[PDB]
Amino acid sequence: GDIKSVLLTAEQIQARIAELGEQIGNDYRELSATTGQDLLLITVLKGAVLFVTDLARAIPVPTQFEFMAVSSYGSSTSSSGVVRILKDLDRDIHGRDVLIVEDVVDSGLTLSWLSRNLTSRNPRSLRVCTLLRKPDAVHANVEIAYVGFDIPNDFVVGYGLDYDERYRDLSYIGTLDPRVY
Amino acid sequence: PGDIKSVLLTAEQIQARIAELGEQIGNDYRTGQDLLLITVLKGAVLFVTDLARAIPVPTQFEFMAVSSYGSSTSSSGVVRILKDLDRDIHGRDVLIVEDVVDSGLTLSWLSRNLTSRNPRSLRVCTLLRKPDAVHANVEIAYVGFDIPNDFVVGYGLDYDERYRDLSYIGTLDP
Amino acid sequence: ELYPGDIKSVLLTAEQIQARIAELGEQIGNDYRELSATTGQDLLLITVLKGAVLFVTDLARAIPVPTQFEFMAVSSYGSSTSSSGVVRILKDLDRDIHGRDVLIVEDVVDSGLTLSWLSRNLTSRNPRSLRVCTLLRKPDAVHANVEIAYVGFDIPNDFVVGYGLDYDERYRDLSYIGTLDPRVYQ
Amino acid sequence: ELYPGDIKSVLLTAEQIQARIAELGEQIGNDYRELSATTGQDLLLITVLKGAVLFVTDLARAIPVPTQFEFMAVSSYGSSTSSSGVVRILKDLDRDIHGRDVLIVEDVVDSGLTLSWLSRNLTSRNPRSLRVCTLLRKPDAVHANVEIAYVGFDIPNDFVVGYGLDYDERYRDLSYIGTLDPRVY
Ligand SMILES: Nc1nc2c(ncn2[C@@H]2CNC[C@@H]2OCP(=O)(O)O)c(=O)[nH]1
Ligand SMILES: Nc1nc2c(ncn2[C@@H]2CNC[C@@H]2OCP(=O)(O)O)c(=O)[nH]1
Ligand SMILES: Nc1nc2c(ncn2[C@@H]2CNC[C@@H]2OCP(=O)(O)O)c(=O)[nH]1
Ligand SMILES: Nc1nc2c(ncn2[C@@H]2CNC[C@@H]2OCP(=O)(O)O)c(=O)[nH]1
Ligand SMILES: [Mg+2]
Ligand SMILES: [Mg+2]
Ligand SMILES: [Mg+2]
Ligand SMILES: [Mg+2]
Ligand SMILES: [Mg+2]
Ligand SMILES: [Mg+2]
Ligand SMILES: [Mg+2]
Ligand SMILES: [Mg+2]
Repeated sequence: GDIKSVLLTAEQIQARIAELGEQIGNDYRELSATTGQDLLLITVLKGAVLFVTDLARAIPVPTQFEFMAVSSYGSSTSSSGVVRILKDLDRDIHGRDVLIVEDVVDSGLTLSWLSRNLTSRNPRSLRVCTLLRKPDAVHANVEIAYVGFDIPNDFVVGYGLDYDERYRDLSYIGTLDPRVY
Repeated sequence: PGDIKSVLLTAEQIQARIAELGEQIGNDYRTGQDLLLITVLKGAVLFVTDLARAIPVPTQFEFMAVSSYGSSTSSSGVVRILKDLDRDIHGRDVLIVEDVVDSGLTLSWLSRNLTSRNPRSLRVCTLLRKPDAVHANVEIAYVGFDIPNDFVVGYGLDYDERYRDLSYIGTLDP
Repeated sequence: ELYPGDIKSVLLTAEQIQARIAELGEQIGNDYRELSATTGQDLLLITVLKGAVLFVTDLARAIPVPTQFEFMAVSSYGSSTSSSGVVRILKDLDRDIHGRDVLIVEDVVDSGLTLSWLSRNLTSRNPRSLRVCTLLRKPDAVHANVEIAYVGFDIPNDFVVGYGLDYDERYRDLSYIGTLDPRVYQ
Repeated sequence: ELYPGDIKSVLLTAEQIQARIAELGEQIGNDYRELSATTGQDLLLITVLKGAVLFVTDLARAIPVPTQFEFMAVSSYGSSTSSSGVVRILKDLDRDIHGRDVLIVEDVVDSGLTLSWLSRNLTSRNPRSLRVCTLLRKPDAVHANVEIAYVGFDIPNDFVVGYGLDYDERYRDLSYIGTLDPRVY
């Protein structure tokens, strides 16, 4: 069982993803025309891989994929969000129109740090699209242009999100019964 | 946009088989811990996301990034690992999820590589199978669709990192 | 001896290199002879693989204060690396450099483009201090805008190999630095 | 001097280490002499970061035949690393070793599990040859099943630091190899 409640059903998620796709799509409409390049989705492994595969199919504009793998350092990652790069971008993003695809944004320390990092590669444009936004996503030195859902503070799992590498494969997002934590 | 010459399999055709072998895979794996899907970036991310939701038993994700050496990865297997597995797979029930198997040289090497980590079991599930999965020799337990010898794109598959985001698989016009 | 015919002329002898490194060791040592007390942490040598491995191993032994190693591996992106300096990271630092006194150890600074990007990358991790120590500096480093506190040798614009420096992964194991005969170029 | 009151005793001095490497180099050089002729490629030194970095820089300078460098970076998975030797690859070889004459350069061989795992891994890339040279060998390496062609010193089982070898990332920069005062652990 260990699912205490269903926060967001599969139907609700896929409905808003098609919604975000249209919005993102017309904002970057005319890209493949003016620049000749596609909208580039950058995703940090691995909580947002389910989201990015669905989102890209919802975007009515040519879309490329790019993945990063990162790892925490320890006692200061929780303070500055500086994170270890295990897998960098395969391609350069110079003069590219880049959209960071996130699963959740809470502290936003890491996202803030990633933004500054990707900025140093000098892209043509850069903003963030998150599926879920927690109450305290108001701090984080980073503006989010696209938000899927504004969710409560309690820990959620499903649809890419995990607890000890579990529950990622669920089509819905929900909360765990505290007996598992 | 006038570059796709042929559509091989529509989005509906794809989702059906995935739900099919997904139920098939789920029953075969119905150790005490979850089934582990391993994918090599980037071509099979759309397949592994859809597949995992189709497999009716608990399923975990793990990704590898690899790179070519050139005159030998052409010659045979052995690729450069850019990103290794996050966790050790000893005693795990592992399913290699690939997009397409052609020469199968890279697949042959990874299988031999992943075997050395002592998994409890190791099988392969590919969405597409080209002319010649006969030439190589890793037992592919699951095949979505066996396709002819022409270059395909779509549904995660690319040509110079394009056309990955398309919901269907098709053929390119030169 | 090792590579008959490919080395046109010797630029820096093994003894020349070692003497300068012993000098660099004392100078750096005096500049950081304070860290054990005040900060409590060791001088951290960050080196990008792999032209400067021979240099950093000799240098670390020539520095009379406690010294730690960190290695990075990077890769070129293409014409973008040669324009902005941005490189693909293949191997990052094992540990965060927050509040650490950091000394970048380089083999050669020419255009200095990748060094510039790297230093900006490392600074964003808020080290306590950050400086650069190169073995060789070439004339085009004048237009690089990276400040180098420690320079082993200023040399001409000719292409050199030896002491960690390569051409197609060769000549790194030479105890001395020299120039290549054009028979090797083409 | 460098670490005032941390080193209990000196096991191997700098001069002793350099003297031993010099013979190792010439020995390896004699065995790989007909390389620049027969195959026409250089002896390839492969080192896992980062305990053996000082050793390979000196060794490559002590070997009288052309040698190239290759570096790997690995991480521990956990208890499986300590049982099977299998490690996470953080940094792989830059070039393929197909048809290469490869010498794995190690700092210390104790259990030899990761070394054994590495050997089998590199063997699968079809090298022309593959051997192991380590600076130090401990008594428990006899239980290891990997063959070691070249050994600098056989030492006791005591934990040593210096010359690349560490304790919590310190003492790598020592030119000598010594034993730690338990007032450090
Ligand atoms: N699966 C799951 N993970 C969560 C949740 N909230 C925080 N996290 C994670 C905590 N560390 C990273 C990640 O949040 C991203 P960040 O804004 O940088 O703090 C959650 O509800 N579900
Ligand atoms: N997008 C797309 N790529 C293809 C196709 N056939 C081969 N490929 C690729 C060529 N290099 C690797 C990959 O498959 C060969 P393998 O090593 O056996 O896995 C194809 O129909 N479409
Ligand atoms: N072996 C050897 N390599 C060299 C030489 N000059 C430049 N290089 C290298 C060219 N790519 C990196 C390195 O230049 C450093 P930088 O231009 O500042 O980024 C040289 O004389 N010998
Ligand atoms: N600094 C230092 N490290 C040591 C020592 N003995 C073992 N080690 C290490 C323990 N983990 C890796 C290495 O052992 C090599 P192996 O057991 O063959 O795989 C030692 O005397 N000093
Ligand atoms: Mg995320
Ligand atoms: Mg997680
Ligand atoms: Mg594939
Ligand atoms: Mg492809
Ligand atoms: Mg350099
Ligand atoms: Mg070089
Ligand atoms: Mg070792
Ligand atoms: Mg250590």
